[PDB]
Amino acid sequence: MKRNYILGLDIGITSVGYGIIDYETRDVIDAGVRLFKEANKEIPTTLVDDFILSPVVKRSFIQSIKVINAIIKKYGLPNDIIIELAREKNSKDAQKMINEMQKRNRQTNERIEEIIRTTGKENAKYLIEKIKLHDMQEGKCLYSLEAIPLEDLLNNPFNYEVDHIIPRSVSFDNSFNNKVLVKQEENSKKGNRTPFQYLSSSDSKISYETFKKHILNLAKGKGRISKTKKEYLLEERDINRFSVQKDFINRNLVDTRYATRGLMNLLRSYFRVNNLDVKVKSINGGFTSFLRRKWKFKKERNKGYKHHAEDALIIANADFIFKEWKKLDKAKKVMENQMFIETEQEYKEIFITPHQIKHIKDFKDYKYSHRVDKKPNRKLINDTLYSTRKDDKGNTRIVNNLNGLYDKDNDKLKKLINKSPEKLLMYHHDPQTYQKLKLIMEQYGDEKNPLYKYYEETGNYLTKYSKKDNGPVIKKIKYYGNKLNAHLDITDDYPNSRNKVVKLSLKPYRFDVYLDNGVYKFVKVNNLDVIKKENYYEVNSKCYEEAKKLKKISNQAEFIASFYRNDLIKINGELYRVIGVASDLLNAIEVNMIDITYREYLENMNDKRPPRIFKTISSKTQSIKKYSTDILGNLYEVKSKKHPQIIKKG
RNA sequence: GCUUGGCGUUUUAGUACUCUGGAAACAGAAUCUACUAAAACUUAUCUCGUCAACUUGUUGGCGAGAU
DNA sequence: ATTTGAATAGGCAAGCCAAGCGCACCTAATTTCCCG
DNA sequence: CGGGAAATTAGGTGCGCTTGGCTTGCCTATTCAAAT
Repeated sequence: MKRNYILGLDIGITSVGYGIIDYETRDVIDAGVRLFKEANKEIPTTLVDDFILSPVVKRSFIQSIKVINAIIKKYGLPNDIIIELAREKNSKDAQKMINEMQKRNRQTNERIEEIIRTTGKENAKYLIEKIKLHDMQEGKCLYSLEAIPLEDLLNNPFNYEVDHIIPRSVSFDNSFNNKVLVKQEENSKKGNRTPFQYLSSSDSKISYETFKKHILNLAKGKGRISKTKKEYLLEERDINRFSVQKDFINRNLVDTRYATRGLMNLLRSYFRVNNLDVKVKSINGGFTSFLRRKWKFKKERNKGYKHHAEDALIIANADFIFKEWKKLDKAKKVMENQMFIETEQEYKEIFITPHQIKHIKDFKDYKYSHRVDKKPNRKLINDTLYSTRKDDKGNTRIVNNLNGLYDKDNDKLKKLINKSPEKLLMYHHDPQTYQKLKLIMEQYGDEKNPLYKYYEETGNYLTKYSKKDNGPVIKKIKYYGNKLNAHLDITDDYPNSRNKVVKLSLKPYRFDVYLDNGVYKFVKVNNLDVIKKENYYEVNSKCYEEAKKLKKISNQAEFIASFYRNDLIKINGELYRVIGVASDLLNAIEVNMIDITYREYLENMNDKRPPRIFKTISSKTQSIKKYSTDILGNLYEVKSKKHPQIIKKG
C-alpha cells in the first residue's frame, strides 16, 4: 500500500517474527510469525550459502529472506528494517543459556532469602539490584572507599544511589555491568563524567591511583568483578571523542556477532545495488529486554508464537525513537552504517512512551505461517523386530518381550498377569512354568514387582519348570501384544523361521480424503508405500488400491485433498494444522493449534488434559476443507487436483 | 567401500528343558525358557500457460491469476 | 427396540535431545628455597 | 634479610555416560447417540 511503514524482525532458531507499523503515527498495521523445524526482482537465498554458518542459523536466514520478500510484495518497500538475532546459536546453546540465566536467577534470589531473614525488613525485596551491587564491591562505595553497613542501606535508601559507571547518555548501556552502588553526594559530584575524569578532578575524596589499585585487587581472586565492568571502571579515554562514543554505541546498540554482521551486509548490499532507500539496522538482544522492563511488558515466551511477533513490534517502535529525537541522530547514523543528551532526566524522557505500547499489547490480528514437509521421511519404520503368533480366536498378534524382570519399580508383568494372563505365550506353551510364576505373583502381590521380592528374600532367579531342577533362569518373558494390522514382513531373511518376523510403526507420508456418497473417508499412504527410483519417489499402486479396499472407498468417490505434516485443515468449521495420521484403522488424524502449541495453550490456562488434539473422520463429519497460508500467515481456502498424486520428483 | 567386537532385538542348527511311543539306546511331536555357533540392523494450495523428467497422464520447476 | 460406530482420555514404545554427576587433565596462586 | 622463580597442591574445566521429558504413531477400553 501507498502508506509508509517500519518492519521489525525477531529472527530465531525455529521462528522469524515480523511486525509492521505506520511510519507517521506508530499504529500497528500487521504482525505475524513464520515457524519451521530447527535444521539439526526480490532478495535471493543463494547469498546465505556464500558465507559459512551453522545449519541452524543458515535455515533461519533463508526463512527470514522469504518473509522480507513477502512483506515487500504485499506492502511495498519499507522505510526502515530493524532486526534482532536471538542470543543462542543452536537449541543446545539456547538451553545452556536459559540454564545459566536460571542459575543466575537462583543466585540472585538465594541472596534475597538470607538477608530478609537476617535484617527483617520488607522494602529489601523491592530493592532488587541495590542488594547485589553490595556483594560485588565488597561492602564499599567505589568512588569514596567508605564502608556500607547492610542495615544502613535499608535505613537510608536515599543517601545511596545506583550510578552508571559510563553515563547512559553516551554508552546506551543499562546492564548490571554498567552499574555501581555509590553515595548520593558522590553521584551528584561525578555528574556526566567517568570515574577517571571525576577522580582526576579537585572534587574527589580519593586519587584515581588508589581507586585503580582497589579495582585491580577486586578483579582477581574471590568476590570477582566482570571483565566488562572492570573495563568501564578503568575507562581512561576521552568520553567526548566521537571514536570512543562510536565504540560504546557499537558495543551496546549495534550487534557484534559474525552471523548478525553477515546478515545485515547481505541486506544492505542488496538495497544499495538496486537503489532502494531502505535503512537496515540491528539492536542488541539485551536492549529489547530493557524496553520490556521499562514499558512493563513481561516476556512470556509461553504466550504462543506471538511473543516473537510482539518482540518485532517493540523493535520497530525503538526505530521510531531513533528517528523522532534529534539528540539520537548520531546513534541513528551509526546504526545505518552511514559514512561521516546532557542529563539523566533528559535521557529518561526520550524513551518514555505510554501510549502506543497499549496498541501493541491490546493488538489482536496476528498471523502464523507453519512450513510444510513433503519429503518422504528417511525413517521408514521402527527398527525393532517382533515375532508373531495366532491366539485362541485366530488373531495374529505381535510378540513383545518383558525385560528387566528383577527391578525394584517395574509393574509391567504384575499388571499383565492380573488383566490378561492369556497374553503370555508361556500360558499356552509352558503351563507348568506359568503355574510356577503365578504362585510368586500371589505370594508377593502387595509390592510393585513380586519377582524383586523373590530375588531379595530367597536370593535366586526364577527358573523354567524341570523334572530334575535344572531348568534355565528366566531373563525375558514373551507375551502377545497388539493385534497385528499394518506391518512390514521380513521373515524371508530368517530361513525356516516357524513364526512370522515383522517390523511396526509404518511411518506416515500423508493422508488422502475422499467424499463417498455423502460420507468423508481417508487413505493413509506409508513411507514404506513410497519407493525411490532414479530421480523420483513413487507411491506403490497395488498397496494404494488395497488400502482403499480396506476403507471401502468406491470407484465413484470424489477425492477432496491430501494432507501432509503442518498442512491446514478446517474440520466442521474449525481450523487446525495437521501433525499426521493417529490411526488409519480408527480413522483419526492428529492436529494442533496455529497461534500456540496446544501444550502451551493448556499450560497458560492451567488445564490438565492430554496436550494433543485428535479429529475422527466419519459419517458425523459435515465438511472437510483444505486451507493454505502464504509465508506471512494470510489464510486461503484451497481446492485439490482431480486425483491423488503417485510420483514425487521432489 | 571393508573388517572386528561388547551390549540389545529376531531366527535357525545342535544340546539342555516339557509331552507321547520305548527296559534302555533312539525316533516323533511341541517350540515355550536357556547355553554354544552363524547371518542382518529445497518445497504453502488450486487453476491455466510453458518447459523437462518418464510413469504418457501424471509430476516437478518457472510465470500469471485466484484463493 | 438393540447393535454398531464416534469422540476423547490414558498408556505404551521408539527415537532423540539435553542436563547433571563423576573422573581425569589443565592452569594459576601460594609457600618454600636459593641468591643478591 | 627480602624478592623472584620453580614445584606442589587445590580448584576449575571438558569429555563421556545415563535418565527423564518431548514428539509422534497407534491400540485398547469406556461411554453416549444414531441406524437396521
